Amino acid sequence: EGLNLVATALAVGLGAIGPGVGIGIIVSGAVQAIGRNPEIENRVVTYMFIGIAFTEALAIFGLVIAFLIGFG
Amino acid sequence: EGLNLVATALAVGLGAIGPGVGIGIIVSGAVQAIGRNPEIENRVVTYMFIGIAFTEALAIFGLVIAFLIGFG
Amino acid sequence: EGLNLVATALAVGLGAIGPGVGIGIIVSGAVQAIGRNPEIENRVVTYMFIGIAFTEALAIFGLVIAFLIGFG
Amino acid sequence: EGLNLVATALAVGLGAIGPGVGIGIIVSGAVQAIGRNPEIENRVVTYMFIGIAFTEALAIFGLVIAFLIGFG
Amino acid sequence: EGLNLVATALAVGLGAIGPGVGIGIIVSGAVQAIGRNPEIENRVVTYMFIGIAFTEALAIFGLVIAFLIGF
Amino acid sequence: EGLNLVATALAVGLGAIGPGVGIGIIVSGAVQAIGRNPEIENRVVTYMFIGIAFTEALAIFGLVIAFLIGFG
Amino acid sequence: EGLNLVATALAVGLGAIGPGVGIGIIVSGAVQAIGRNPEIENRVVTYMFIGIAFTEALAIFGLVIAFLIGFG
Amino acid sequence: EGLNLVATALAVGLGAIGPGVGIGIIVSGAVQAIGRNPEIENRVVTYMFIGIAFTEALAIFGLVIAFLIGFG
Amino acid sequence: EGLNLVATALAVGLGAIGPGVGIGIIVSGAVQAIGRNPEIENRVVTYMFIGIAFTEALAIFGLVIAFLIGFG
Amino acid sequence: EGLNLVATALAVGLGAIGPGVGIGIIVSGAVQAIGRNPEIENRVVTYMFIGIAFTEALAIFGLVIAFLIGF
Amino acid sequence: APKLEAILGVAISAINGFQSGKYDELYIIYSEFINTLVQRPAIKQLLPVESPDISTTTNVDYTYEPGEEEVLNSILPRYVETQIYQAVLESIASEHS
Amino acid sequence: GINPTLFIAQLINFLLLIFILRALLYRPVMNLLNERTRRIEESVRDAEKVR
Amino acid sequence: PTLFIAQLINFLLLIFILRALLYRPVMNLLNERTRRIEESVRDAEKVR
Amino acid sequence: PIHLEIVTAERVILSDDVDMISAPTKDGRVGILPRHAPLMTILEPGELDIIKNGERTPFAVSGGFMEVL
Amino acid sequence: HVEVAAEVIFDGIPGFPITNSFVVAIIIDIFVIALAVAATRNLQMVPRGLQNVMEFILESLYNLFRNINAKYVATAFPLVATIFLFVLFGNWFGLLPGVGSIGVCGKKLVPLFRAPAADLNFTFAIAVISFVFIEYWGFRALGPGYLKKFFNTNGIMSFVGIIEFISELVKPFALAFRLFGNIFAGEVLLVVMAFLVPLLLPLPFYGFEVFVGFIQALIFALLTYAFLNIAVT
Amino acid sequence: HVEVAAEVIFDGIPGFPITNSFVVAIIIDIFVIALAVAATRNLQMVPRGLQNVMEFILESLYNLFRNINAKYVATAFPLVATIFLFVLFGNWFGLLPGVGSIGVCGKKLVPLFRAPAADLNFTFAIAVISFVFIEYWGFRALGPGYLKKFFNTNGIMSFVGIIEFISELVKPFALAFRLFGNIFAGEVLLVVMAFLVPLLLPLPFYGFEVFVGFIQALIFALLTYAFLNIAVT
Repeated sequence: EGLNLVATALAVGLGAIGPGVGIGIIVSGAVQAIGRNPEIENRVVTYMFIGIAFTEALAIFGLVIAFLIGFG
Repeated sequence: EGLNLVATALAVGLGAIGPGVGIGIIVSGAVQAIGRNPEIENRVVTYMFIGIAFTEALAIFGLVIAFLIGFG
Repeated sequence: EGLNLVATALAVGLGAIGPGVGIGIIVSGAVQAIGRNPEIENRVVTYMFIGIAFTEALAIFGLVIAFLIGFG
Repeated sequence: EGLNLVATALAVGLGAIGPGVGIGIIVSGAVQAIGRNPEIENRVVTYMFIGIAFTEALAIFGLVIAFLIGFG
Repeated sequence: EGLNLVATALAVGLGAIGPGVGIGIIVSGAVQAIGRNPEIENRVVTYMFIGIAFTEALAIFGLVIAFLIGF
Repeated sequence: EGLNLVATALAVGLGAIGPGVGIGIIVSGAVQAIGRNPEIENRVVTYMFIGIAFTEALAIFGLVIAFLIGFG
Repeated sequence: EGLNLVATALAVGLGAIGPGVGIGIIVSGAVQAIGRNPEIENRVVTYMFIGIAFTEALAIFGLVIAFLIGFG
Repeated sequence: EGLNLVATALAVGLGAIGPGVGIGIIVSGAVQAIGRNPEIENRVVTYMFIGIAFTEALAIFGLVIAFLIGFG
Repeated sequence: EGLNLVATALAVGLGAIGPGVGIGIIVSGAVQAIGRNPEIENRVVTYMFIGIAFTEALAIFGLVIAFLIGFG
Repeated sequence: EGLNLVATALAVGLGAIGPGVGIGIIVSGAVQAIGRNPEIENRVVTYMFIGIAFTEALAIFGLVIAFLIGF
Repeated sequence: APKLEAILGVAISAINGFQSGKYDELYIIYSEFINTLVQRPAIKQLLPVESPDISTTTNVDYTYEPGEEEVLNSILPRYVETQIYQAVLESIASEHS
Repeated sequence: GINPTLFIAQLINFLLLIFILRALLYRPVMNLLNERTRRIEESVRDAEKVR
Repeated sequence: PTLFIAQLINFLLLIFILRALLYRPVMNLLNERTRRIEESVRDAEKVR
Repeated sequence: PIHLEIVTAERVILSDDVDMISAPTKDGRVGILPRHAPLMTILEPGELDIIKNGERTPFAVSGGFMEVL
Repeated sequence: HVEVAAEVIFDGIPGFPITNSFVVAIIIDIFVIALAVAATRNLQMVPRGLQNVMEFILESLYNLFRNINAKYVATAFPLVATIFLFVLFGNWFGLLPGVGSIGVCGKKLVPLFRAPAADLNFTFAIAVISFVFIEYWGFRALGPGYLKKFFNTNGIMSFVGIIEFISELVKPFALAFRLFGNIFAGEVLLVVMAFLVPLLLPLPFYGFEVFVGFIQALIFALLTYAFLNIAVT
Repeated sequence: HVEVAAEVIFDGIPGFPITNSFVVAIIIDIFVIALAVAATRNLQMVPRGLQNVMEFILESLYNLFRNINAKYVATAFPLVATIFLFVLFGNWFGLLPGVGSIGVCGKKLVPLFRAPAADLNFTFAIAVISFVFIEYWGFRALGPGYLKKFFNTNGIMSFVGIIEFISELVKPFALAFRLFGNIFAGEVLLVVMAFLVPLLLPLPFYGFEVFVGFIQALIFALLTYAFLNIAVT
């Protein structure tokens, strides 16, 4: 009964669903903003990276479980 | 039969699904507004974070109960 | 048996996925409107919060239910 | 056998998924309209809340069953 | 065993998944159209409520099936 | 066994996720088109309704199953 | 064992949820495009229906499979 | 047991969601683009089909799995 | 008992649902931009196709896993 | 039993669900932005990719699990 | 008292020119009017570069509905036509004086 | 509770209700509103005839 | 039953807030409606 | 209660204060209220409507622009 | 002790079963007829008070229906106006205390004292009257009818139309189910959430429920007359 | 029928097992070498025939590379062009008849006819070679470089440098998996479409697959260039 394997897979996949769209939306919106007004560029990229990191935190949380299930 | 481990994995993954898109949309909109004009930028910057905070709350709620569902 | 454990975790995450995206959309729209017309910030924010926390209501509802699943 | 607990959890979570995004979209659109025409606020905001009411309908009904099974 | 309760829960929840987003979208679109064109309510409100009823048709069908299963 | 009830529930629930969003998107787009160009309103309304009808089929199909499974 | 009924339900619902949103976006976009200019009425509508064709085909396929689940 | 029926039902259902919504999005986008700029409509229409077929590919991939469930 | 067929169907369908709408958005945005400015068509369209591949790769990965489950 | 195969399938599929949508959004936005302004191309692509890659990391994570559960 | 409609017959072509590349500039020689007795001739540039002291514009921001590019492309010909019309009216006044 | 007896009896009750309200309130109210509207139109015509 | 007393108290409280929130708007709207009607009647009789 | 000015290359048509403007913007008809957000639009041949204390004046405009502070 | 129920008969069976749905239908009919005669008897050129309220309600409804369509507003106004008044007053009566608590004269079988729309029979009756009204006016206006909803591609593909016909069939079912589901689910909300902290908690959902009753009345009437407009065209 | 396997060993091992990636990939390399000599021998000022086709293909590839990046268009031109040509040739050869019907001369041996990238080894080797070339070019251009890969604290975030490093490391594995999965899935789709209705059913898709293969090849090349851009700045 490899139920812990299903736990591993479910955690990884559901942690991938959310940020997989979150980073996409952030990058698309910020790239559009760059395309219109490039002068503020550097400034918004600080916000874009801040947001990408906040979103991947959630993602890596699942990744944490991905090992906590695997190794003890 | 190891069902609590799947509980923990499901909790973490589902808590990651929603807020990922939430902060993604938040940051995309904030960068959009900032690229429209930088003068109001700082103001909306604060709002971004507080909005993110609220969304992160949901995420961390799962994370919090993740511990409560893992070590309890 | 961990059926109640899985139920608690599932309630948390499944009630969290929706309101997170709702708050994301709320913040993005409010920030975009503020950037377009700053002078009405104090009004639109008055709705922003009474939307954001409002969605949290549903979320915390599920969270409350989760606690009732946990011990109760 | 705690299948009823999972039933209540599924009811509350799947109920909360939809109306959360619905409220997010309604609030975003309402705030955009406020930013466009402030003086039509007292009308469109009305059309805001009524719409929000419907969302809560689709939540509370599920929430109703989220309690109906929870206590029998 | 408790499978009927899971059935009722699935019915109501999956009924509420879609029409909630639908009513959100229609209300937001109508409010935006009114904000852009204030004097167009005369048909916008009517079509908004028609669309809201048509969205809620799926949710009421889910609720009816939940009532049928529960009893 | 209760798989009859679960089948009815999945036939009515799934098959309502899609048509609800379809109705919302169709009628919101029609309303926005009316706001932009009122003069052609009735014309586009025709297509709107037929589009409605199409996804309404994808609703009642499930309902038909949700009745047949109910009636054997 | 009532897995046949749940198979029919899953097939019909999951074949309905996708094409429903698909044709919803179809009609919304087509109505808006006609709103910008009705002179392309002859072309758009033609291509419009092609959309409703292809998506619905998928649904019909699922529906066909549903019948194949009932009989064999 | 009867899990083959559920398997083929999921194979035809799942995998008809994403392609269907993608076809909806593509036809709506091509409609709007030709509505604003008809002078290139044929040409961009070509791209439209190069989109749809690719989406169909994913769908038909699931489709073939359906037969691989019936024929083992 | 037949869990391998269910696994194959889940793999193919869940792989197809995401990148399907992904590539739909790909080509829809490409056609939008082409309608905006035909001259840049020589560049972005190329990027279009790489995205079409580079997204669909994820989807096709699932299909590979499906085959890896179809016959070990 | 065969639960490991179901786990591998769930990992790959649920990993693929989100990144597909996200990458579609990224490339659509970048293409539209370049179509509006061509001279900023080499910048947005430079950001495009350093965005796009991040997303598949999550997906690749699933694929990694899709093998770790497999063997 | 002519109407702007008149200068259009010529200004359309001069502009279609700065667009067809056929020209790389358009100057108008018109008769200014300094004093009821003085009427110095003068030249003005008709290329719509604009961009005055950021102080003059105050950077008023708007949500250009058709788009910044479309608004600019439809407003520059009207601006140069208005400049030509103003020059023609000043020339008529100087002629009469 | 899909008894044909209750269904048909409730339908008959609703027909009676709609007919009573049509013969008692809706027609008098519509008549009064139409009279007031035509009276306002006649007032406009009367101002024109005064001029 | 305690359900009955709960129903009264909830209904009365809701009536209280509903009155305090909508008595001015609804009664006003009626007042301007009848005022417009009567001033139209006055204008009609003056013109006659 | 917004300071409306219908100006023209020849003369000024109106300079009064108006309740509502049913402007025919190129993308779609736009209504304007005393506190409308800043805007700049291109009109198309149509019939602009001025709502002044419940009175509708249909000023036909064959084309022109609009700046809304 | 939530004691939720779908349909009840509350005795009253002198050979013919008289459900408490008929009890509440009759009491609401008495109330609406009393209001009607009170408004009509004191007829004045300048209306005030109750007459003003009734005139305003019908004027708003008539304006809305003319906005939907101008030709058949006067013909179809009685049906839709009665629909709105009757079901609105039923839903609002569904909020009066004693929805389930009354019944103490043996389980507490209840005098309905709620909306008659909380039972399937009432909603089905209203749905079928609306549907037959729509079909009769469709035959009267379009003539032979079925130009669409019966194959015959004529500028619109015939494939769409079998779908319209089945949509036409499901529309009365959708309307009746919407009214019943909304009212019954709101009732169960009130009772079940009164099971939890019955004091000071039910007020927000209470107000939400009175709003939902009014909105359900208006939306059902609007959908009926809009379906009439669709059938005519 | 409808049988396909990811492991191929073939036969005739002269001290080392000669897999399927040594009898159809070697043939593809020989064909590529011939293409570099069957049209580049009789060079002319005015290209014509096969020379003109090769010149047009090279010009299109060079234009695409320059659009991607001009500072190293010729620096990475050899490896990118070789990878694109080999991948396109393998994809074209995989759709030829006898791909799975060969080896009968005991089960049939897919080798000597399958696509070069169908095997999980040849595609992985090509991706590893491309990644090594990209890394060497980046090291040469930026010296030590790898400021983002060093996870050094910057003004963007303190958690950066790990996700970027993970993505860069997975890039070779991602490219190998993409190529191998695309080729194997194309072959499996052809076989499956042949399983049911073997005649005339798999006409379009397989052909489209060929086009897809071409795109796949280009995508790989583009990805390589993109990797260089990631190394460039």
